[PDB]
Amino acid sequence: SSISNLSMQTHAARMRTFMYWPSSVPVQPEQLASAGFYYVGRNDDVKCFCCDGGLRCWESGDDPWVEHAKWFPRCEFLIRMKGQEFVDEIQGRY
Ligand SMILES: CC[C@H](NC)C(=O)N[C@H](C(=O)N1C[C@H]2CCCN2C[C@H]1C(=O)N[C@@H]1CCOc2ccccc21)C1CCCCC1
Ligand SMILES: [Zn+2]
Repeated sequence: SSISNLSMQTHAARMRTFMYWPSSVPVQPEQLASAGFYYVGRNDDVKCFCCDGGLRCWESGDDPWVEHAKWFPRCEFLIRMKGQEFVDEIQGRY
């Protein structure tokens, strides 16, 4: 109900969106899909199925989980998978 994109709540559905993911991008679909993200079909742009947070310009060593907590800390999917303690840790850096 509060989920932004219901058709993207499964990991499998999120993985299917990466068919046209440019292989030049250093961050892999598995890492993104695990962290709630699916590809929206432009550039390297992804969104979270739950909170609708959008991220782009992925560089090597970027951790989608950490980016999720940094920019979109009140996402329910993030809080339930990784825990509020994790979200507080990341927020405590920046
Ligand atoms: C994702 C990790 C990446 N590491 C270099 C990163 O930090 N990306 C930033 C990023 O993705 N951001 C930045 C933060 C600052 C305030 C909120 N922003 C969220 C995110 C972003 O720019 N998202 C855009 C906003 C417009 O809507 C969409 C839609 C889909 C995908 C991305 C976005 C930003 C970096 C500078 C160049 C543009 C991208
Ligand atoms: Zn989210």
